[PDB]
Amino acid sequence: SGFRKMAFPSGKVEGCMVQVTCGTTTLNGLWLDDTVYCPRHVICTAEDMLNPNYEDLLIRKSNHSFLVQAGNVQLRVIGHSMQNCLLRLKVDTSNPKTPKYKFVRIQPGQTFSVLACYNGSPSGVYQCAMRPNHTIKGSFLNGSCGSVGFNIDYDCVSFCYMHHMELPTGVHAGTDLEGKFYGPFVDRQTAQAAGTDTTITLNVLAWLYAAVINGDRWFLNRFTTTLNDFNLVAMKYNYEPLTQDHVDILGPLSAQTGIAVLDMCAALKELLQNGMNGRTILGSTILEDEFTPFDVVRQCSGVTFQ
Amino acid sequence: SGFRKMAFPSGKVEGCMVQVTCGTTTLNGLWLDDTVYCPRHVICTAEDMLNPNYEDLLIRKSNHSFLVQAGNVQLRVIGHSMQNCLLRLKVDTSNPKTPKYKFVRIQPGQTFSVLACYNGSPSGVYQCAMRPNHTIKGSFLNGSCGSVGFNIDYDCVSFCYMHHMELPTGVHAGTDLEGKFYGPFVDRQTAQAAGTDTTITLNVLAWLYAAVINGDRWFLNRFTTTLNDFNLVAMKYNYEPLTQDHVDILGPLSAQTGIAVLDMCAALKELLQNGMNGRTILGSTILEDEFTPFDVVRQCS
Amino acid sequence: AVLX
Amino acid sequence: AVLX
Repeated sequence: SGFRKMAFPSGKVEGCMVQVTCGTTTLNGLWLDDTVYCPRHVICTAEDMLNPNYEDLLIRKSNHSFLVQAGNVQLRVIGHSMQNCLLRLKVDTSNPKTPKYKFVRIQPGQTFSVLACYNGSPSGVYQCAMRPNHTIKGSFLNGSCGSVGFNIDYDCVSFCYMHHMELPTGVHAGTDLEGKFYGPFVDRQTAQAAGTDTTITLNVLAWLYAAVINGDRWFLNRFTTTLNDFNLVAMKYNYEPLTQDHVDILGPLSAQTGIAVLDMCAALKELLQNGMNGRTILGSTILEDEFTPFDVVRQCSGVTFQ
Repeated sequence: SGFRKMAFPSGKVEGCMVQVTCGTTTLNGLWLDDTVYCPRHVICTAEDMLNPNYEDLLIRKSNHSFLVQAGNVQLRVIGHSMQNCLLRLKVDTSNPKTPKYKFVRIQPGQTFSVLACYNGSPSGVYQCAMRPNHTIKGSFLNGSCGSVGFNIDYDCVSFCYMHHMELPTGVHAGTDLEGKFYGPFVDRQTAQAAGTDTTITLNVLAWLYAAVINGDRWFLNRFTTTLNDFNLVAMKYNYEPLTQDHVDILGPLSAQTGIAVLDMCAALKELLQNGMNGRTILGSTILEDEFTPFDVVRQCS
Repeated sequence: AVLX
Repeated sequence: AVLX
């Protein structure tokens, strides 16, 4: 019993983390086969930040200028190119710890695990969700750029995030593994700020299902509601509008429990309007929104990874 | 900036995870060099579990009734012995993935990462604290026994926990890696209950400092308190009594923030007495106590 | 207790 | 924004 937010075991990704250094600038890189991926702003120095001409700064870069280190091992760089906001460094050695993997671009609301890294050294791992406003509420300090977010499915690592920068509210933005930012941000120290954010309704609902599967069900009721009627209350409380697509994604959980999604929405409606009245749900006093429907299945079903 | 319940990277430990089966019972084991460590209760029958005598159960077993598996691959058991509440199984080959490590026994209030495992395979990693009452609020299912808790310093893994069972309030109990239980519990399906628990005061204060380090200054006030007057209050509230030792520990964080410890204590008194007023600290609407001062320092820097 |  |  018990419900924790959990990250994926991080070993498969740990073996891929390296240190990349251009002059005074060091940050993290991801080494898969014979390629190291890293934020392109590694070719900067403390001024080139305001507005770099990446295409042009990269021109004056030599292979020997990139210092790539894996543990106590310097990797000889034999190629380099840019792909959107990432650098792609070719090295003379294929990573022997390279896992089965793929690059995916996750959707807002979806979760992944982040391996926080510094100087090529993994420091910590935690679970987070891509917020509706295309940021993540992470924990990052100087030198953490290049750290990656990922999911694991069976024995396959899906990399979905690489860290680039911290916005003024202390939330974080980055790219997928093709170098394309999530949200409207760009990799320069210009004035940018995250847009207003909303609660991930789909995940709250999922979590509510998890509560029921775990025997926590005092909140259920005998009523239902229309989708539109739910969204009218939901949006007053700054919840993402719920869509029919979301309803279908809750399909398996609704089947397992025999509670129709709209029936659960009425329970959530009542919860928002009346509060909890001192009671708790899966031990919490708030409505958790960083567990996805899939997270719930995987956990309550005891899924493991090879 | 930002602050998360953060666990140590679990790779060094993943490479040590094995599976152990005795007849119909399978749980997790920890494989270091040429020994596998696991809960001795792997040897109990559906019967045995209520009033088992482990010396008696162990003498009836051979090196060969132990089925040890690294993934699909069987590891030959050439020796077995009981150490307090663990079995140690010497196998005939070494684990080349064995990291630098040591076995440590932690004090209640400290935190560690748990690698939840099933049938010798990793499910997930999460961070938690040893409750004052010696239990852990874990996330375990049937077959999770043998999963371990640990901290990492550099390249050195410090193992502090191995999971043994679940108590009636759904919290979890276990031993250090010498096989000694944390708390009063015993490995048998008798009526056992966790004792009273308390809020880890030192950690709540650390987490308040974290928040100041991160621009969450709203709870602060003009007041200071004495250690005694703080304790007279906090204790009305199920908080652990705070000592001068605990004050000293907070020194680093007090300096970094220029906020006196007794001042932060005054702030804590207010929050306990007055509540948060819908407000939140570092995202939370409750006071968090599973971050040690060390956790804050390492994470906030 | 439940041996887990 | 602050590149990190």
